[PDB]
Amino acid sequence: YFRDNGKHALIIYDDLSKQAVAYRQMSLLLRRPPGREAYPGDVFYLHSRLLERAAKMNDAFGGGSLTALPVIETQAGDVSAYIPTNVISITDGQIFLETELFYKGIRPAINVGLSVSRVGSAAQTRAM
Amino acid sequence: ATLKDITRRLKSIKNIQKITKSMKMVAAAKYARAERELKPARVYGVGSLALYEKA
Amino acid sequence: VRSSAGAVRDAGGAFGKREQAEEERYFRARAKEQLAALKKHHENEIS
Repeated sequence: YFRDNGKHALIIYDDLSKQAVAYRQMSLLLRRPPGREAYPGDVFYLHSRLLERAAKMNDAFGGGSLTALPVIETQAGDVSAYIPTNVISITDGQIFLETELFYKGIRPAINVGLSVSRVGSAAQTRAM
Repeated sequence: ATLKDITRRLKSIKNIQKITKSMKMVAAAKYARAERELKPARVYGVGSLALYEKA
Repeated sequence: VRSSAGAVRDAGGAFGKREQAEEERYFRARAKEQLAALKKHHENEIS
């Protein structure tokens, strides 16, 4: 609504790894056949159709925007898991938080080595 | 960890073990040579110290 | 299960980072030396 009415919005799904679990429970109780790790087949779609709504409308469509900051939770840093990889291949950037950095004193634990942002140059003030 | 983590760690440790075995062999050869060359130098140096402990 | 060349830096454990640093420090030193020599040659070859 906000992005369609020329305003700007920010949405923070927290977590998406629990929406995936709720969807899996629904799908298993409707008797739909399971998939990998018991998640339904349509588990990528579930998220891709959801994170694709965070657009940046041009000035003809109001100019409004909707940023999204999905939050995923990995297991012992296994970024290679199923839902983490799906959402990593869906989103633009990433912000890797690591426990080894959290306890080494670096807080926020952002792992600047791996953290990425496709926009990069653009969307940054000239001084910064 | 997962299977790939364990596989990579196992391969790395195997390489490390190979390298340390090779280095042990090299060090043993160099040690044998060093002992062989140390005997005469042992007598020579002990002689050179002779004076101070005698006077 | 076997082992292959260049596996210590594929795991990326402690030995991988240790080796990467042991390489980078040495080659930074040699690059500094070579750059100094390059500057000296530049100056000595102007004439």
